[PDB]
Amino acid sequence: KGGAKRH
Amino acid sequence: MASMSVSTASTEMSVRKIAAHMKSNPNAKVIFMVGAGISTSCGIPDFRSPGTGLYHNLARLKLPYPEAVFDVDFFQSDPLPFYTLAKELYPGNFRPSKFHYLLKLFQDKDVLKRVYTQNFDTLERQAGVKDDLIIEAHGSFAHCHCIGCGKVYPPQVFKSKLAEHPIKDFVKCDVCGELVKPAIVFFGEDLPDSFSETWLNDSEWLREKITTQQPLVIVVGTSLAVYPFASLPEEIPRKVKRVLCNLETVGDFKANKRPTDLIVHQYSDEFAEQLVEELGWQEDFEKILTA
Ligand SMILES: NC(=O)c1ccc[n+]([C@@H]2CC(COP(=O)(O)OP(=O)(O)OC[C@H]3O[C@@H](n4cnc5c(N)ncnc54)[C@H](O)[C@@H]3O)[C@@H](O)[C@H]2O)c1
Ligand SMILES: [Zn+2]
Repeated sequence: KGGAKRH
Repeated sequence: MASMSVSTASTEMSVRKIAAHMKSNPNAKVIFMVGAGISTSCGIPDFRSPGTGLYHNLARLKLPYPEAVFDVDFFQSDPLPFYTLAKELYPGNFRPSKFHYLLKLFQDKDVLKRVYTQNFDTLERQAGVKDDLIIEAHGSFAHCHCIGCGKVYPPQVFKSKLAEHPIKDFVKCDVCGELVKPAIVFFGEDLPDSFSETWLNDSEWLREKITTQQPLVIVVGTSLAVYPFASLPEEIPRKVKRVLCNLETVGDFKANKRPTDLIVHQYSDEFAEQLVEELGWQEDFEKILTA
């Protein structure tokens, strides 16, 4: 999926 | 709605390369990947900027730092900073930019494959972009759910709270008791499943067009610093032309630049006006503007 919303 | 060029340099010639690629491939379509840059001309206050009324109301409320307002553990401890942000940002309080209306023109000409957006304005939709062509990668206010059981709630129940003086007595779920929030993707949550699923179909579409006509992906008004969105431009096929319309060179276009990459340093609204002129679509644009 790409992972969680982050910097 | 009036714009000007960012500097003395003209970008009309770069922009003319873009129009030249669409005149050569006339049933080809474009994928756009956009962020907060495209909504700046609409007057949407940035919650990170001192100097906005929002920033100072959030600081008064003890928000420790701006992005805590999008942090699930903070919201659970204290939902008021989030509710105050919502009251100021809620759709319907701004109008779409000339860039937003460019997307709707590209749809009317059937040259829009999809827009991927990091913004939770929904100005693409308000401007009349179809549901099937939009991916709101960070969610929106248009759905709401219990953070504890997932029970569904109409968006109007959260809305009605924001019209109260002062804001108190936050929405709570009638099955589990936890807070109900908008379907905005907060830091630390996953994106909606349609994000990955549609990029999967569109990645496959991009590869298959290079072996037949040729597609274009244009990234606009984003710093490409928030993941996983910002992994997209690196995943564009090697042989699919990439354009960046951004005040600065960022992301994969500064790290790992490609011979066919086209960089246009220009305000998104000015980009829109130059493109529409270099396309010949002045007339249908003008008419969309005055409705
Ligand atoms: N409308 C909104 O939903 C909204 C508003 C304010 C902040 N955000 C945050 C923004 C965000 C995603 O980062 P992102 O999109 O990359 O924001 P960003 O604020 O980090 O970067 C925007 C980028 O666009 C550039 N820019 C600013 N104005 C213009 C213009 N007129 N024309 C062309 N380029 C311009 C600028 O150089 C900058 O790199 C999230 O974490 C949000 O929380 C969203
Ligand atoms: Zn519940």
